[PDB]
Amino acid sequence: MKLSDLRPNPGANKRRKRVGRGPGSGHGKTATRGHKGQKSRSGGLKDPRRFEGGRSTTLMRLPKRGMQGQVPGEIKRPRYQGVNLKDLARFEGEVTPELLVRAGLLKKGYRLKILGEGEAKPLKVVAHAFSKSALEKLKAAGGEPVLLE
Amino acid sequence: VYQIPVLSPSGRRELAADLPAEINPHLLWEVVRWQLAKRRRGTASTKTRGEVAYSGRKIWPQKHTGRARHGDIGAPIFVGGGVVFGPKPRDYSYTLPKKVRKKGLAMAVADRAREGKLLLVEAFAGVNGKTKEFLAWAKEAGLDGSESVLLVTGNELVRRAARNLPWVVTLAPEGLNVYDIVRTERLVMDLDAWEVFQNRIG
Amino acid sequence: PRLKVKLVKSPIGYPKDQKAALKALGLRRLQQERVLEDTPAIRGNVEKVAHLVRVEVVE
Amino acid sequence: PKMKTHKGAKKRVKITASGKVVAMKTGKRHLNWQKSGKEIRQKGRKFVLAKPEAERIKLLLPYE
RNA sequence: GGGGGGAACCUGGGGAACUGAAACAUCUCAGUACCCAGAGGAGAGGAAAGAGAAAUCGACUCCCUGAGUAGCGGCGAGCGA
RNA sequence: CUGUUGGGAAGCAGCGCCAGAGAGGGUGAAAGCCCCGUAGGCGAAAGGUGGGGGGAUAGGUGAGGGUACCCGAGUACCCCGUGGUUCGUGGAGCCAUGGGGGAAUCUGGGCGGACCACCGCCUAAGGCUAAGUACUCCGGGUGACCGAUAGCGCACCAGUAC
RNA sequence: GAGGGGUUGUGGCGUGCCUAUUGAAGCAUGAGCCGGCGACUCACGGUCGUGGGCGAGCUUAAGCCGUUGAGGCGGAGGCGUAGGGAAACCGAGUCCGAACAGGGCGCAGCGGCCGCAAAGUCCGCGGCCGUGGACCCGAAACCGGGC
RNA sequence: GGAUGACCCCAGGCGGUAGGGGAGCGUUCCCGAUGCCGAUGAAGGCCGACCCGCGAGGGCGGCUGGAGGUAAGGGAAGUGC
RNA sequence: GGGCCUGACUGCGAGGCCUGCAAGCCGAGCAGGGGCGAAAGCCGGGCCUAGUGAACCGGUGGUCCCGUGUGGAAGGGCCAU
Ligand SMILES: [Mg+2]
Ligand SMILES: [Mg+2]
Ligand SMILES: [Mg+2]
Ligand SMILES: [Mg+2]
Ligand SMILES: [Mg+2]
Ligand SMILES: [Mg+2]
Ligand SMILES: [Mg+2]
Ligand SMILES: [Mg+2]
Ligand SMILES: [Mg+2]
Ligand SMILES: [Mg+2]
Ligand SMILES: [Mg+2]
Ligand SMILES: [Mg+2]
Ligand SMILES: [Mg+2]
Ligand SMILES: [Mg+2]
Ligand SMILES: [Mg+2]
Ligand SMILES: [Mg+2]
Ligand SMILES: [Mg+2]
Ligand SMILES: [Mg+2]
Ligand SMILES: [Mg+2]
Ligand SMILES: [Mg+2]
Ligand SMILES: [Mg+2]
Ligand SMILES: [Mg+2]
Ligand SMILES: [Mg+2]
Ligand SMILES: [Mg+2]
Ligand SMILES: [Mg+2]
Ligand SMILES: [Mg+2]
Ligand SMILES: [Mg+2]
Ligand SMILES: [Mg+2]
Ligand SMILES: [Mg+2]
Ligand SMILES: [Mg+2]
Ligand SMILES: [Mg+2]
Ligand SMILES: [Mg+2]
Ligand SMILES: [Mg+2]
Ligand SMILES: [Mg+2]
Ligand SMILES: [Mg+2]
Ligand SMILES: [Mg+2]
Ligand SMILES: [Mg+2]
Ligand SMILES: [Mg+2]
Ligand SMILES: [Mg+2]
Ligand SMILES: [Mg+2]
Ligand SMILES: [Mg+2]
Ligand SMILES: [Mg+2]
Ligand SMILES: [Mg+2]
Ligand SMILES: [Mg+2]
Ligand SMILES: [Mg+2]
Ligand SMILES: [Mg+2]
Ligand SMILES: [Mg+2]
Ligand SMILES: [Mg+2]
Ligand SMILES: [Mg+2]
Ligand SMILES: [Mg+2]
Ligand SMILES: [Mg+2]
Ligand SMILES: [Mg+2]
Ligand SMILES: [Mg+2]
Ligand SMILES: [Mg+2]
Ligand SMILES: [Mg+2]
Ligand SMILES: [Mg+2]
Ligand SMILES: [Mg+2]
Ligand SMILES: [Mg+2]
Ligand SMILES: [Mg+2]
Ligand SMILES: [Mg+2]
Ligand SMILES: [Mg+2]
Ligand SMILES: [Mg+2]
Ligand SMILES: [Mg+2]
Ligand SMILES: [Mg+2]
Ligand SMILES: [Mg+2]
Ligand SMILES: [Mg+2]
Ligand SMILES: [Mg+2]
Ligand SMILES: [Mg+2]
Ligand SMILES: [Mg+2]
Ligand SMILES: [Mg+2]
Ligand SMILES: [Mg+2]
Ligand SMILES: [Mg+2]
Ligand SMILES: [Mg+2]
Ligand SMILES: [Mg+2]
Ligand SMILES: [Mg+2]
Ligand SMILES: [Mg+2]
Ligand SMILES: [Mg+2]
Ligand SMILES: [Mg+2]
Ligand SMILES: [Mg+2]
Ligand SMILES: [Mg+2]
Ligand SMILES: [Mg+2]
Ligand SMILES: [Mg+2]
Ligand SMILES: [Mg+2]
Ligand SMILES: [Mg+2]
Ligand SMILES: [Mg+2]
Ligand SMILES: [Mg+2]
Ligand SMILES: [Mg+2]
Ligand SMILES: [Mg+2]
Ligand SMILES: [Mg+2]
Ligand SMILES: [Mg+2]
Ligand SMILES: [Mg+2]
Ligand SMILES: [Mg+2]
Ligand SMILES: [Mg+2]
Ligand SMILES: [Mg+2]
Ligand SMILES: [Mg+2]
Ligand SMILES: [Mg+2]
Ligand SMILES: [Mg+2]
Ligand SMILES: [Mg+2]
Ligand SMILES: [Mg+2]
Ligand SMILES: [Mg+2]
Ligand SMILES: [Mg+2]
Ligand SMILES: [Mg+2]
Ligand SMILES: [Mg+2]
Ligand SMILES: [Mg+2]
Ligand SMILES: [Mg+2]
Ligand SMILES: [Mg+2]
Ligand SMILES: [Mg+2]
Ligand SMILES: [Mg+2]
Ligand SMILES: [Mg+2]
Ligand SMILES: [Mg+2]
Ligand SMILES: [Mg+2]
Ligand SMILES: [Mg+2]
Ligand SMILES: [Mg+2]
Ligand SMILES: [Mg+2]
Ligand SMILES: [Mg+2]
Ligand SMILES: [Mg+2]
Ligand SMILES: [Mg+2]
Ligand SMILES: [Mg+2]
Ligand SMILES: [Mg+2]
Ligand SMILES: [Mg+2]
Ligand SMILES: [Mg+2]
Ligand SMILES: [Mg+2]
Ligand SMILES: [Mg+2]
Ligand SMILES: [Mg+2]
Ligand SMILES: [Mg+2]
Ligand SMILES: [Mg+2]
Ligand SMILES: [Mg+2]
Ligand SMILES: [Mg+2]
Ligand SMILES: [Mg+2]
Ligand SMILES: [Mg+2]
Ligand SMILES: [Mg+2]
Ligand SMILES: [Mg+2]
Ligand SMILES: [Mg+2]
Ligand SMILES: [Mg+2]
Ligand SMILES: [Mg+2]
Ligand SMILES: [Mg+2]
Ligand SMILES: [Mg+2]
Ligand SMILES: [Mg+2]
Ligand SMILES: [Mg+2]
Ligand SMILES: [Mg+2]
Ligand SMILES: [Mg+2]
Ligand SMILES: [Mg+2]
Ligand SMILES: [Mg+2]
Ligand SMILES: [Mg+2]
Ligand SMILES: [Mg+2]
Ligand SMILES: [Mg+2]
Ligand SMILES: [Mg+2]
Ligand SMILES: [Mg+2]
Ligand SMILES: [Mg+2]
Ligand SMILES: [Mg+2]
Ligand SMILES: [Mg+2]
Ligand SMILES: [Mg+2]
Ligand SMILES: [Mg+2]
Ligand SMILES: [Mg+2]
Ligand SMILES: [Mg+2]
Ligand SMILES: [Mg+2]
Ligand SMILES: [Mg+2]
Ligand SMILES: [Mg+2]
Ligand SMILES: [Mg+2]
Ligand SMILES: [Mg+2]
Ligand SMILES: [Mg+2]
Ligand SMILES: [Mg+2]
Ligand SMILES: [Mg+2]
Ligand SMILES: [Mg+2]
Ligand SMILES: [Mg+2]
Ligand SMILES: [Mg+2]
Ligand SMILES: [Mg+2]
Ligand SMILES: [Mg+2]
Ligand SMILES: [Mg+2]
Ligand SMILES: [Mg+2]
Ligand SMILES: [Mg+2]
Ligand SMILES: [Mg+2]
Ligand SMILES: [Mg+2]
Ligand SMILES: [Mg+2]
Ligand SMILES: [Mg+2]
Ligand SMILES: [Mg+2]
Ligand SMILES: [Mg+2]
Ligand SMILES: [Mg+2]
Ligand SMILES: [Mg+2]
Ligand SMILES: [Mg+2]
Ligand SMILES: [Mg+2]
Ligand SMILES: [Mg+2]
Ligand SMILES: [Mg+2]
Ligand SMILES: [Mg+2]
Ligand SMILES: [Mg+2]
Ligand SMILES: [Mg+2]
Ligand SMILES: [Mg+2]
Ligand SMILES: [Mg+2]
Ligand SMILES: [Mg+2]
Ligand SMILES: [Mg+2]
Ligand SMILES: [Mg+2]
Ligand SMILES: [Mg+2]
Ligand SMILES: [Mg+2]
Ligand SMILES: [Mg+2]
Ligand SMILES: [Mg+2]
Ligand SMILES: [Mg+2]
Ligand SMILES: [Mg+2]
Ligand SMILES: [Mg+2]
Ligand SMILES: [Mg+2]
Ligand SMILES: [Mg+2]
Ligand SMILES: [Mg+2]
Ligand SMILES: [Mg+2]
Ligand SMILES: [Mg+2]
Ligand SMILES: [Mg+2]
Ligand SMILES: [Mg+2]
Ligand SMILES: [Mg+2]
Ligand SMILES: [Mg+2]
Ligand SMILES: [Mg+2]
Ligand SMILES: [Mg+2]
Ligand SMILES: [Mg+2]
Ligand SMILES: [Mg+2]
Ligand SMILES: [Mg+2]
Ligand SMILES: [Mg+2]
Ligand SMILES: [Mg+2]
Ligand SMILES: [Mg+2]
Ligand SMILES: [Mg+2]
Ligand SMILES: [Mg+2]
Ligand SMILES: [Mg+2]
Ligand SMILES: [Mg+2]
Ligand SMILES: [Mg+2]
Ligand SMILES: [Mg+2]
Ligand SMILES: [Mg+2]
Ligand SMILES: [Mg+2]
Ligand SMILES: [Mg+2]
Ligand SMILES: [Mg+2]
Ligand SMILES: [Mg+2]
Ligand SMILES: [Mg+2]
Ligand SMILES: [Mg+2]
Ligand SMILES: [Mg+2]
Ligand SMILES: [Mg+2]
Ligand SMILES: [Mg+2]
Ligand SMILES: [Mg+2]
Ligand SMILES: [Mg+2]
Ligand SMILES: [Mg+2]
Ligand SMILES: [Mg+2]
Ligand SMILES: [Mg+2]
Ligand SMILES: [Mg+2]
Ligand SMILES: [Mg+2]
Ligand SMILES: [Mg+2]
Ligand SMILES: [Mg+2]
Repeated sequence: MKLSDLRPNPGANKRRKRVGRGPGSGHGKTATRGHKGQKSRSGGLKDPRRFEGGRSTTLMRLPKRGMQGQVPGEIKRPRYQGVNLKDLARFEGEVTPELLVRAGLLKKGYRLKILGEGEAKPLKVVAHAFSKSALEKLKAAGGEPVLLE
Repeated sequence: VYQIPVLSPSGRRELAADLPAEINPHLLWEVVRWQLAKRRRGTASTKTRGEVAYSGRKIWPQKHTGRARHGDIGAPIFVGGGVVFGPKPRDYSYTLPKKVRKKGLAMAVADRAREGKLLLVEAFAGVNGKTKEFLAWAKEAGLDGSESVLLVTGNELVRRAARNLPWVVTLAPEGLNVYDIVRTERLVMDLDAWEVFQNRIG
Repeated sequence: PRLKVKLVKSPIGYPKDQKAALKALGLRRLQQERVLEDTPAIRGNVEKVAHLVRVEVVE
Repeated sequence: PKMKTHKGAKKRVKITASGKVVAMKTGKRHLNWQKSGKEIRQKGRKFVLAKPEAERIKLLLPYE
């Protein structure tokens, strides 16, 4: 294969929409902008995700709800990410949050919890918490749950 | 498994080698684009109406002269003024996915294998750092000079020798890249280089 | 995985202890099927009464 | 520069698991004495915003 | 010994407004522009009366990240560790 | 090197040669071998540098026992007015300080987001400190940078003429 | 040099261009003519679509090494793998509730273990959005330091 | 139809501002290129009633010009008045 | 007109009307504890259609959800107003 034989697939490198370059293109003169008003101006138009012409916006008329927090900010408390019995069949022997972190199943600095969606394997499973369902399937499929602190 | 021909001091033997079965011509294009793009210097530049050396005086009053309205002479509508969307210094590099380029490196070598253009050598005889010395070896090796060759070897003497012939690109194996594999018609390597090559594509 | 156990051969004439193993698994009738765990205990009773039993592995 | 999360939205709204936008009902912040308990009760619930408005508030939340 | 100069860069002392908030005053622009004083080849900072929950860490500077997070906000526009 | 065409060979043809040098620019048109270069090497009496190698100096150095002598003052601390911090008076601490009041020397004091207790962290009110960081007047290297209305305002006697 | 080029007497037909407008040949705007300059871009973030890699995983940033137009390493971190709830919390559920009530918001590939496909994620490309002066030209003005 | 644009037949659609999509031409640059065109004449200019293309355009030939130009296929934009 | 009463309920709500949004409207039936009725049943104010005001900021009564090292508290959240 030569260098000149290197090309992309069709559609891999579409050309761009050049506006303002004349009549026969389709985007001459007003460059698809229409006639006058805002929007047609350079820089024009307030953020249309938010702005509604001056009336109170659909967003701002909805009420606030919940704890927002206050200075000095959020409170540091233990946090848990759960992992299911299905997300364990890939292993053998023992399971610990350290090995679950390498796998791409648990996120670092999060305590481990086992949840019950899926088949239970006879595994020795160290974790920080178990759901009732995850305990029953586990302590009744041959495996050893290790609750820890 | 392709059958790569090995040149030897003790006989033309062969050696089974596991290279990708089918080549993805779009992938080799994606690797070469990125190689040739991250090397771009990105030093085109122009000046904006604010970066241009004239002062901001209003040249004449807004109304009543009978001429057009203008501001300062730095506006791009003036000759000698700024340029509107001229190039600025750019970084064209981007992180092509590792697994992609690792694949392209195997697929590029595979194509030359699937062509009888890949040739592995154990050593280079009377060649110790002289271009004549390599020239002789290339004659005994079939490599007359009628075809471009990628010379991949961690022997600097061998590299020094050939690197000046117009039909030879020389490379340390750590430099093996698909662009140079495509650039060239043939491809010659050390078993020291083949050994490394196998390391990288895993 | 689990264990899908089919009882295809009658215990009649086999030792009393092989007959109770059937009863441990909860298998009381020919052509009856119970899906169980794979506990070494549960498995051993399935392995004891292996010759009267056909076993599929699920999960 | 990267986009900034609109903190007015994030304090009024939650993106659901499929991507509906859900808020609280308006109408019970005050003036509730002469309101039937069925009004007080139905307004203490969450609802799904209409799709056009739902997809503007969602653009204001690019990091959820 | 000082004095005065130096393209940008640095620190300190003072310090706007247009503009944005589709009006505007708190807010924003922004401690930005600019003025002044000083420093150099760099300047600042720097060896815990620190962090902040780790029963932990160990000067300071700078980069990546943490993160548009925590929060701040006519809880508006926005601001932002 | 020679022959050929031509004003001119570096083109074309013939027979060679170098290459750790076949980057690039010249030469009468298109030159690896004509020139300047390139690859690879060499070079400082004098001045500047020297963060690296070496040396010199300054400097640095225990253990229990008792004593309670010392441990940075208009300071800490508190109240008032403000600034800094993500913090716009907020539950508003922390850091700094213009005004008032005003300590103690480890059994002292400050902090851990009002406050209190408990548990901890740290030793304020003296100073210095490379390096990693910023910048480009200056020099060099390189451009999918400009090519005389472009590129710096200036390729030229331009901050000039006017 | 059985055709074509120049020219135009007569006949037939015929209201410049651009712009703005319900509507212009318009007695509405612009343009003496010619040549050259002159306006939808870039960064980062987003959101779709699309071309490829990998796929319950995908991927590195700064850097370090290497090259001297050679690539590599680096897993910190980011997105995804679970949701519901103001939260404590629980979890294939969860929240309201006295409830095993009702409801809101959630929860499950294709052919013979091989082969293809796919959540997702990464990079390229394109449309559009946010932040920037953001398609280009234009004020009257406000402020600062000087003259 | 033949077999996935392999080309042929048959049938029907094809006014158009704002605007949406599609397919192309051309400009400068990069890879292709230590190549290839080039003083037996490059680019640019002046003609053309000739050829190809719906068109934007591309050829070809004569004169001028006197040293450059650059393919198939891709890549990037200070890209068309 | 009378007698007894407080459904001028609490926790929900199939399904619709109306509708750019956000609103506005009608609603069977289920559960808790009730009123009236011998009972069938009816009752989540008023013959119907006007008598009204999003969010932000705060007040008050509950709840006992958060409580910046820990226990408390300050301050929030949630429910009602
Ligand atoms: Mg493109
Ligand atoms: Mg474009
Ligand atoms: Mg197009
Ligand atoms: Mg035209
Ligand atoms: Mg056009
Ligand atoms: Mg179009
Ligand atoms: Mg159109
Ligand atoms: Mg247009
Ligand atoms: Mg026009
Ligand atoms: Mg316009
Ligand atoms: Mg448009
Ligand atoms: Mg468009
Ligand atoms: Mg428009
Ligand atoms: Mg548009
Ligand atoms: Mg317009
Ligand atoms: Mg119009
Ligand atoms: Mg219009
Ligand atoms: Mg217009
Ligand atoms: Mg209009
Ligand atoms: Mg308009
Ligand atoms: Mg208008
Ligand atoms: Mg418009
Ligand atoms: Mg637009
Ligand atoms: Mg619009
Ligand atoms: Mg704007
Ligand atoms: Mg505007
Ligand atoms: Mg109004
Ligand atoms: Mg929060
Ligand atoms: Mg420039
Ligand atoms: Mg310029
Ligand atoms: Mg200007
Ligand atoms: Mg500027
Ligand atoms: Mg200027
Ligand atoms: Mg200027
Ligand atoms: Mg000037
Ligand atoms: Mg100016
Ligand atoms: Mg001015
Ligand atoms: Mg001026
Ligand atoms: Mg006028
Ligand atoms: Mg005039
Ligand atoms: Mg004029
Ligand atoms: Mg003029
Ligand atoms: Mg004017
Ligand atoms: Mg102007
Ligand atoms: Mg002038
Ligand atoms: Mg200029
Ligand atoms: Mg401009
Ligand atoms: Mg511009
Ligand atoms: Mg890009
Ligand atoms: Mg070479
Ligand atoms: Mg070479
Ligand atoms: Mg080559
Ligand atoms: Mg080479
Ligand atoms: Mg080289
Ligand atoms: Mg080499
Ligand atoms: Mg090399
Ligand atoms: Mg080849
Ligand atoms: Mg039997
Ligand atoms: Mg018997
Ligand atoms: Mg028998
Ligand atoms: Mg026995
Ligand atoms: Mg910003
Ligand atoms: Mg919420
Ligand atoms: Mg209200
Ligand atoms: Mg309320
Ligand atoms: Mg009221
Ligand atoms: Mg009422
Ligand atoms: Mg009521
Ligand atoms: Mg009520
Ligand atoms: Mg109601
Ligand atoms: Mg309620
Ligand atoms: Mg969004
Ligand atoms: Mg978004
Ligand atoms: Mg995030
Ligand atoms: Mg002075
Ligand atoms: Mg000075
Ligand atoms: Mg300063
Ligand atoms: Mg200052
Ligand atoms: Mg002033
Ligand atoms: Mg202002
Ligand atoms: Mg103002
Ligand atoms: Mg404004
Ligand atoms: Mg405005
Ligand atoms: Mg005004
Ligand atoms: Mg203002
Ligand atoms: Mg202000
Ligand atoms: Mg500004
Ligand atoms: Mg400020
Ligand atoms: Mg300052
Ligand atoms: Mg330095
Ligand atoms: Mg320093
Ligand atoms: Mg000290
Ligand atoms: Mg100290
Ligand atoms: Mg600290
Ligand atoms: Mg410690
Ligand atoms: Mg210490
Ligand atoms: Mg940072
Ligand atoms: Mg994160
Ligand atoms: Mg703020
Ligand atoms: Mg708010
Ligand atoms: Mg702000
Ligand atoms: Mg600020
Ligand atoms: Mg002659
Ligand atoms: Mg000669
Ligand atoms: Mg020759
Ligand atoms: Mg070279
Ligand atoms: Mg060079
Ligand atoms: Mg050369
Ligand atoms: Mg040359
Ligand atoms: Mg030359
Ligand atoms: Mg000549
Ligand atoms: Mg040549
Ligand atoms: Mg050439
Ligand atoms: Mg030469
Ligand atoms: Mg050298
Ligand atoms: Mg040299
Ligand atoms: Mg030297
Ligand atoms: Mg030394
Ligand atoms: Mg000592
Ligand atoms: Mg003192
Ligand atoms: Mg005081
Ligand atoms: Mg204090
Ligand atoms: Mg006072
Ligand atoms: Mg104070
Ligand atoms: Mg601040
Ligand atoms: Mg700070
Ligand atoms: Mg303040
Ligand atoms: Mg502030
Ligand atoms: Mg504070
Ligand atoms: Mg304050
Ligand atoms: Mg203090
Ligand atoms: Mg004492
Ligand atoms: Mg003490
Ligand atoms: Mg004390
Ligand atoms: Mg203190
Ligand atoms: Mg304190
Ligand atoms: Mg502390
Ligand atoms: Mg505390
Ligand atoms: Mg203490
Ligand atoms: Mg501390
Ligand atoms: Mg002390
Ligand atoms: Mg101190
Ligand atoms: Mg210093
Ligand atoms: Mg330093
Ligand atoms: Mg320079
Ligand atoms: Mg230079
Ligand atoms: Mg050029
Ligand atoms: Mg000129
Ligand atoms: Mg010029
Ligand atoms: Mg010229
Ligand atoms: Mg030019
Ligand atoms: Mg100059
Ligand atoms: Mg200059
Ligand atoms: Mg000029
Ligand atoms: Mg002059
Ligand atoms: Mg005729
Ligand atoms: Mg005629
Ligand atoms: Mg006549
Ligand atoms: Mg006529
Ligand atoms: Mg007429
Ligand atoms: Mg007529
Ligand atoms: Mg026209
Ligand atoms: Mg006009
Ligand atoms: Mg008009
Ligand atoms: Mg008009
Ligand atoms: Mg007229
Ligand atoms: Mg007229
Ligand atoms: Mg007029
Ligand atoms: Mg007219
Ligand atoms: Mg007009
Ligand atoms: Mg006129
Ligand atoms: Mg005129
Ligand atoms: Mg004129
Ligand atoms: Mg004319
Ligand atoms: Mg013109
Ligand atoms: Mg665009
Ligand atoms: Mg640009
Ligand atoms: Mg983008
Ligand atoms: Mg993006
Ligand atoms: Mg995009
Ligand atoms: Mg991949
Ligand atoms: Mg990887
Ligand atoms: Mg949640
Ligand atoms: Mg409850
Ligand atoms: Mg339920
Ligand atoms: Mg449910
Ligand atoms: Mg796949
Ligand atoms: Mg994908
Ligand atoms: Mg969009
Ligand atoms: Mg601007
Ligand atoms: Mg800007
Ligand atoms: Mg503008
Ligand atoms: Mg834009
Ligand atoms: Mg003003
Ligand atoms: Mg004024
Ligand atoms: Mg004024
Ligand atoms: Mg003044
Ligand atoms: Mg049809
Ligand atoms: Mg037809
Ligand atoms: Mg028709
Ligand atoms: Mg049409
Ligand atoms: Mg048409
Ligand atoms: Mg270039
Ligand atoms: Mg080239
Ligand atoms: Mg030739
Ligand atoms: Mg010739
Ligand atoms: Mg050219
Ligand atoms: Mg020509
Ligand atoms: Mg056509
Ligand atoms: Mg032509
Ligand atoms: Mg000719
Ligand atoms: Mg010509
Ligand atoms: Mg030349
Ligand atoms: Mg050309
Ligand atoms: Mg080219
Ligand atoms: Mg091409
Ligand atoms: Mg681009
Ligand atoms: Mg342009
Ligand atoms: Mg184009
Ligand atoms: Mg054009
Ligand atoms: Mg009565
Ligand atoms: Mg009673
Ligand atoms: Mg409904
Ligand atoms: Mg509706
Ligand atoms: Mg109503
Ligand atoms: Mg009942
Ligand atoms: Mg009843
Ligand atoms: Mg009764
Ligand atoms: Mg009843
Ligand atoms: Mg009812
Ligand atoms: Mg407000
Ligand atoms: Mg409130
Ligand atoms: Mg409140
Ligand atoms: Mg209360
Ligand atoms: Mg609590
Ligand atoms: Mg508590
Ligand atoms: Mg606490
Ligand atoms: Mg206590
Ligand atoms: Mg409360
Ligand atoms: Mg409160």
